[PDB]
Amino acid sequence: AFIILDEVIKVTNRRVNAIEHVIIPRTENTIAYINSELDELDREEFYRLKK
Amino acid sequence: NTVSGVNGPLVILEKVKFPRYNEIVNLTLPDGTVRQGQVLEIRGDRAIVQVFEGTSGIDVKKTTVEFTGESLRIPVSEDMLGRIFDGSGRPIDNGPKVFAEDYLDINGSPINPYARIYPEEMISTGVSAIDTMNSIARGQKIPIFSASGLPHNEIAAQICRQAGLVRPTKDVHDGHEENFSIVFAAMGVNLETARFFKQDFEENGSLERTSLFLNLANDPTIERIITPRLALTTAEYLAYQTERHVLTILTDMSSYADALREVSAAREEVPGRRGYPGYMYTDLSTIYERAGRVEGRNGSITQIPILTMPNDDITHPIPDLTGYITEGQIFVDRQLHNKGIYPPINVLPSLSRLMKSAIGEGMTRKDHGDVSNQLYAKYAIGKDAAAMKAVVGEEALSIEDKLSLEFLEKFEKTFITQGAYEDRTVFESLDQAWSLLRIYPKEMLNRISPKILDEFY
Amino acid sequence: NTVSGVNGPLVILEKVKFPRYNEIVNLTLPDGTVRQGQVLEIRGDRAIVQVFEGTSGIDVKKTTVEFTGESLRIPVSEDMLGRIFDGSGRPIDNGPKVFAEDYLDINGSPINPYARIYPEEMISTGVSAIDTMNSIARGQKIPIFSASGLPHNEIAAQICRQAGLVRPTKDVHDGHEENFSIVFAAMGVNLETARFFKQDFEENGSLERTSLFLNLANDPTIERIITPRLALTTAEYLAYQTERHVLTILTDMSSYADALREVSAAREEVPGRRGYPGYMYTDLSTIYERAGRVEGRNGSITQIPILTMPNDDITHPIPDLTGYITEGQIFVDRQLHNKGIYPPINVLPSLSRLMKSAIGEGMTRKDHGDVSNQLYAKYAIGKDAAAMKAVVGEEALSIEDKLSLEFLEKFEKTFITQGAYEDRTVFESLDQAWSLLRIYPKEMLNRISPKILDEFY
Amino acid sequence: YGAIYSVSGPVVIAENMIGCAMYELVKVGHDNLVGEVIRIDGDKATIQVYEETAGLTVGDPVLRTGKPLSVELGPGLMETIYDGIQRPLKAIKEESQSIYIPRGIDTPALDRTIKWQFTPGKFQVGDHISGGDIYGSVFENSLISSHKILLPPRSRGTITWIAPAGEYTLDEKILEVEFDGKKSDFTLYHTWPVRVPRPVTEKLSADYPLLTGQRVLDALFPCVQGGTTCIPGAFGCGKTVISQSLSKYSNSDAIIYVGCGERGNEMAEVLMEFPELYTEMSGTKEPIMKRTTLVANTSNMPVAAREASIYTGITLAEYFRDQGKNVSMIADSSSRWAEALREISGRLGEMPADQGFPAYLGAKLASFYERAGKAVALGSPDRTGSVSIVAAVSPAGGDFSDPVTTATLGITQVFWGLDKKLAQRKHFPSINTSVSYSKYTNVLNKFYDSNYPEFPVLRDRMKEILSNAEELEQVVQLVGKSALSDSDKITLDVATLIKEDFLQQNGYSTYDAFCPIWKTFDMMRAFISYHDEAQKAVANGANWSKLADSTGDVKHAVSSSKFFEPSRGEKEVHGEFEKLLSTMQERFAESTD
Repeated sequence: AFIILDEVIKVTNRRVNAIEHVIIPRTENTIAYINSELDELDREEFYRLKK
Repeated sequence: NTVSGVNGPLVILEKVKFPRYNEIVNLTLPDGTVRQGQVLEIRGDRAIVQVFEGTSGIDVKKTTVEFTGESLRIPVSEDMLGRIFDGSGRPIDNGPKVFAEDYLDINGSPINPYARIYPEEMISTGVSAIDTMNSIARGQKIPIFSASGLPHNEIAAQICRQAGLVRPTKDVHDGHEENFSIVFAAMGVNLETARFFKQDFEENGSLERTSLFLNLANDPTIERIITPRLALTTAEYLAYQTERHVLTILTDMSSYADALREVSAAREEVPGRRGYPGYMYTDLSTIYERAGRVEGRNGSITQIPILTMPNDDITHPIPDLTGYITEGQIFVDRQLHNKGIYPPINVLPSLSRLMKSAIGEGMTRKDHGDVSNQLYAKYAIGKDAAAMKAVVGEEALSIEDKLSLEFLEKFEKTFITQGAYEDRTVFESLDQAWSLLRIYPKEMLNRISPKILDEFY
Repeated sequence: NTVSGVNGPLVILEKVKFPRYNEIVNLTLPDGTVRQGQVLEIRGDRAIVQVFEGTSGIDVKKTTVEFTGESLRIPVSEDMLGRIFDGSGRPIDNGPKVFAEDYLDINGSPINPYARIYPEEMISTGVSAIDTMNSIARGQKIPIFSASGLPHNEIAAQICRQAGLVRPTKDVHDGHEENFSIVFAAMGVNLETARFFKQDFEENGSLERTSLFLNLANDPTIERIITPRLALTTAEYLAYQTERHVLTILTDMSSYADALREVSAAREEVPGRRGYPGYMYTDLSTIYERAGRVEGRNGSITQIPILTMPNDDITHPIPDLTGYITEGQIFVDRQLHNKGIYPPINVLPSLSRLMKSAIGEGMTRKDHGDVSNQLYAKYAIGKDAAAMKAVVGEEALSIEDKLSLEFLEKFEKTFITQGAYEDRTVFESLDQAWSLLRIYPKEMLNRISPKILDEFY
Repeated sequence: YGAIYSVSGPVVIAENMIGCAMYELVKVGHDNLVGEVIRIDGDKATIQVYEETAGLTVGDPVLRTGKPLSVELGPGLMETIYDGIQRPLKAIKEESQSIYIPRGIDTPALDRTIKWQFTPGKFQVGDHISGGDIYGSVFENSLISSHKILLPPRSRGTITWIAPAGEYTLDEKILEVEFDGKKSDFTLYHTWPVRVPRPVTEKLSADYPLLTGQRVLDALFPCVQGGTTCIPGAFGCGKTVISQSLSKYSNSDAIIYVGCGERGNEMAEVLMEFPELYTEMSGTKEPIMKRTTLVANTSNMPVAAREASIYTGITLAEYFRDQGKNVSMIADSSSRWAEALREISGRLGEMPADQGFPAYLGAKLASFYERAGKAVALGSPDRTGSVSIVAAVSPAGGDFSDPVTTATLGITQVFWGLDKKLAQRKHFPSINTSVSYSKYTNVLNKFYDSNYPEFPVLRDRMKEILSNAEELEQVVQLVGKSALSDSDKITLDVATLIKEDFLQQNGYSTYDAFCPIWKTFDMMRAFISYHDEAQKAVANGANWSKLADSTGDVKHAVSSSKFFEPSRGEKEVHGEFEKLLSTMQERFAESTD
């Protein structure tokens, strides 16, 4: 059982670190760039119409 | 002068410049139909009015205008409790007038009759979850933020009706010895939904304690913004002059955001992001100005606004700005609602910025602040622990977390689940709290003094 | 005639339309003050003027105007060196004024005789992390792009003090044969910080050879936007007339953007990309046309512009246009700064377009550019290998990643760590590179040719 | 002067302005509401009227006040709660029976009940006086005088009338100065426009700290006075709490408290707590309140008062810098403040810029932080003052990457975070070593080292220990304890003792809130001495648990140094620390063997 545990801990550790480094900050970078574009559309629309 | 034109909601009148601002005008139609409005703008031989009822059906040479000579005010009295009004302050009684003793202007008051004094006395909503974890205090505003995955009006009704059943429980405790009153404002409510609120007050006996001002979904956007201003002035009279604590319930703030966004703060002018004005803040702030502790020092107006989050969003302007002015919030969620939890209130994303410090001691025990630390902590740990149970099982699950797994369940099913017309006093609420913590030993309630814990466990 | 109306710091004059563009106007106000302005617009019996002094305190029909008859042109001398100025060219030490020996336009380049022989002879700044990785030439523009909260100004101080202690050893190798002078422009820079830049110039020996222009953000916007152009006219005059390399440190580029943004809101312009001007290009481009070799090809203006990232993104318009117009960029990375590396020059995106067009021989190796390509490519690979180490763990990693892991660690504490009063030679940096790069077999080192490689790994 | 042309919402348009400055303060119509002329196109002015125009008619006159929007700063500022247009709110409470003002009614900016004692300076009949030169002084509290009356900037001349000593009223004149004819009359107060900052001979680079005496504040990322500082918030999750702490422990010559646009429960709280509190210099007469002058605007109160709030505070503060007083400036909050501007922008019908927040925003934020700092006052005496601005910010639009916050971190030299978990634990300020930095540290550690402390060596080592401690815990999770040994175990333990002694405070004692420069120096000296000697001892043969049990009495006595008196070895010097060094040497013998 100890040997199977030995194997499984290595896999499971890889995964916690993998979600942490690659996924979460990719998700931050994307969400911000499209939020700022999206907001820009609503405000510029008003500005062109008002002018 | 006659009507020049109407372009959308906004009406152009060519009429002369001699009317003052806030001045009521009467639209005299040839159809036997008189409609009233308030000047949005008064200009040089033209005025722009938005009409309280309708916007179309007027002519440009068969509709003529007259100026009343009297600005937008509410006849304020204390005979207004037990009486049904609309969104101009006209009755929908089908009987006697409003009655006055003063005429008060509705704009956030002409004189501002409020002082700033820190809250010090508990206000109770008759539900354990709100009162223990995120307490309400005299002159403090904590909104209920709910979503369109909820029956948000129906929850809103439970808060409101259970209020003022609290007042005899507080009376034995000696926290309130002066009367309770309810001022209810419906903005953008349905005919059927409106009916439910009213019937719930009759049943409880809380009809006598409330005045209802009604704005219907089919009445103009300008009618809708007039509606809460009527309710707060009426509250301000009760509060200042006869020393009552008055709890004012404004549902739905979301409709209120909609009326402003649409016109009357976006008439032709440029609004901020997502079509919701940047001075939508300034408007919210008017409502908050007429709320608070008032001269007398047994008089205050305590406010529970209800805001319904469009899709549960945390990047939309509506909950965020409103949320800065108010001192915390109660967050409701969809998750509890599905499970069959009623009312489905979670206290983890929720915050009350000042818990013990806001409220008093004398009608609430001293243990309230301490107990809230333990209930909050366990509840947090408890969400995490359930997710862990699902994976690990119970053959390798942690002991601390095993008790917290069971704790998550009880916190929902008895402290958050209550009846429709079940009312519970604050003392009672505190006792239940300890019962849920009673399962843990002392060594897993280590964030509390042994003197308090030894008494309360 | 009189001031017709005034909008922000642009003033609407009613005045006869005969004056030429950029001509100074003087408004005589009843306060005793005279304030100077430039016609931003001429129209049919009316003008729109930017006032230099002020933004307010301007009367309608009591204020009067007078014409100079003279276009806005900077009185430039070389007697302005060794003395400290404000952003509009007047001593703050209050001694004899700038004075002139020429008047030069800031509204268009005067001569515009820039480079027909590519800038190609090296400039050394005493830094390995700059000079190797990004090759600097006499007329080339490479900017330092940093993030909010960083000491952008401290790295700029390093550059100033070490440049000109290199130059006599560099004079021998060939890279100077002419006077060196600094033209320093602050927009939006702190009092404390400015006092640090003066100290830097004392250390170097070029406090006597520099002009300092100080505009604060508490001095009008209109002064602030003149400050870089004033800097450029000063810098190309020294460079032209007595054939001098002038290095321009222009801090901060977004502060300048900021002012453009306010006289866009105030103009009848619509702002384009992200609330900044739709003419944001024309602004930036005016600065960048002036840079390169000027007539006689022993005078030049070399630029290091300083940009702080207002939102900390390299998608934000400011860095994106700026980077396109300039030749490369130097990146500063926050993670380095915190660790206590100095200079925190992260070379993962730091590249300079002229790398084999900024070097020759007799002062640089031709291998110099080639060596840069190994260093940059390995750094990246190494940086990737460290990313995999963090996730997968060493045991999982293959042999190629391990070598590269090792390269990365050695690169940080030895190459990009050097002192702050410590000079380096280009030869010396390459010899340091060869040892560090020596951690791979010949199969893996293949971004340089087998001839040069066989000698040195 | 003018005739109202039009009223469109809260903006009022008035024609027939034939001279009116574009900052000019105005009273519109017969309601007489506050307004200021934003722009002018022709004879039609755009005026934003900052109170409601319900009852205002077109065809009513608008009378110019005859001067821009300015504030008078005189004696009597102290112990008073004000608006940003400056009206005494306590006065309103008296008359109307409310702390909020009635619209269309205003009251004199400074109290006129008050009479203050003026004693002559040193310029006498016919003496030439010049800018910022001290013409007299007035008591500003009973206990102490602090408001020295200088000659106004932009004046100079010979003093033709110098009133004799005695008590006079704010209304009544005392001095006339002659240059070009009688230039004008002078009073005990002077007016200075709110957006114009007061002047100095020159500004200096601050090297001088705050007098807060907050131990972690002083040692880890040193407090500066003459600095700019950004602190995260989210409202009542600690941020208002620290502003109230900062007020208490501080004992600056003046403190100016600015509520930019807060919840109004918080403003009430600031007013009540302060006169019950005690000054840490041991002064009397409503202690903290006596040194504090309060501009307290809730967000409900007019938008003019919100925008004017920071302005009024900086000009007041700057004047106190000219008086030779070191001022602590507390602002709460700039996120609210950016919002006051955005509101005004949409009403008027101008375009705001990035994130719906205006074009003018960035230049306005920037001017404000750069205005504050250490300077030598204008005039021949050259007294030293400082203005330190600590501004609170929260998320605005709910994103803390939006333009407001991000613009301000770039300008700042000082950052001290706030975290909800750390705030629950009673660590205030809620800082570690990466949610905080100070670039003022360099000059500051140099300043302190001169005074006597061994400060630069010890501070660097403080940072290192916290950084390491964090790092060794991660290793214990992923790698395991196989990479852990007792040398590392001592490292974790020193950091714990440093957190408890420095980071945790809440004012349990009076000696837990003022701790001198010399006392702070002494705490870090015990803990670093324990660290190096524990490590030596385990290398000549000892265990962590064995070290822990053995150090014991000393370990307990040094943790408890905050509860202990700081007057034990004199008045600032603590005796226990001096006796620690010797104990530690005898102790090291017990631990090794």
